[PDB]
Amino acid sequence: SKGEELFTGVVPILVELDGDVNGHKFSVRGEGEGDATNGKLTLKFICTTGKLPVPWPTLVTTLVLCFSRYPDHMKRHDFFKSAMPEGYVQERTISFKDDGTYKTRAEVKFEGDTLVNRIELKGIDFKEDGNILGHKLEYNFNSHNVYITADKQKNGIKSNFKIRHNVEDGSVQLADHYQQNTPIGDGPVLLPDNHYLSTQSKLSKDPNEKRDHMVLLEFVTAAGITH
Repeated sequence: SKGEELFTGVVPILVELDGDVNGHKFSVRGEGEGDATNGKLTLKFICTTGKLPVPWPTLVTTLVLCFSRYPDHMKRHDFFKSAMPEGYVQERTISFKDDGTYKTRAEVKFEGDTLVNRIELKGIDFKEDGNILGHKLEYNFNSHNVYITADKQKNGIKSNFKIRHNVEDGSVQLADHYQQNTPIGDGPVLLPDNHYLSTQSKLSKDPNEKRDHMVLLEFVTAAGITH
């Protein structure tokens, strides 16, 4: 694909989220860089409206899978890069078991030389005592495989998966993701055979930063295709 050539090296990233959870309005802004050659992603996020009303880990999936390393033999199954530079829409429903639901719509696309992920998030039916509004989740993010399938009808891809968030008390908060991606342009895109992305993520803090923030290191690498 032509989009793919855009990802030949380190690409600078902008992320912008406008959120509303149970009425609590907040905004997140993130900056950094991605490298699809090595499947590597480094981002620093700041809650620009003050304290974040939800826990940072819950926003990880929402806050650029075009930066997944697709191995050479899988290059033809890389929807995400193929939709660039005009980009793609990534919509999700995230149901937190026994708790509220995020609904998200994002556009991931190049603006100038910068890959931008611009997100609207609405959160509803959250329990004030729950693990989310109650900030009961550990500051981390498990390794995880997410399965990608083609959606020929929508000319894109879809994915269902469960994210397991560790709770303080040693239990697990499940977050059921239903995901759909569709091209923003009307050019041709790569529709993949079934495969999955292998994710590892490291959450940390900038010791110099006073604002409520997350430093995120991510590796994502496609797999599951025979040869």
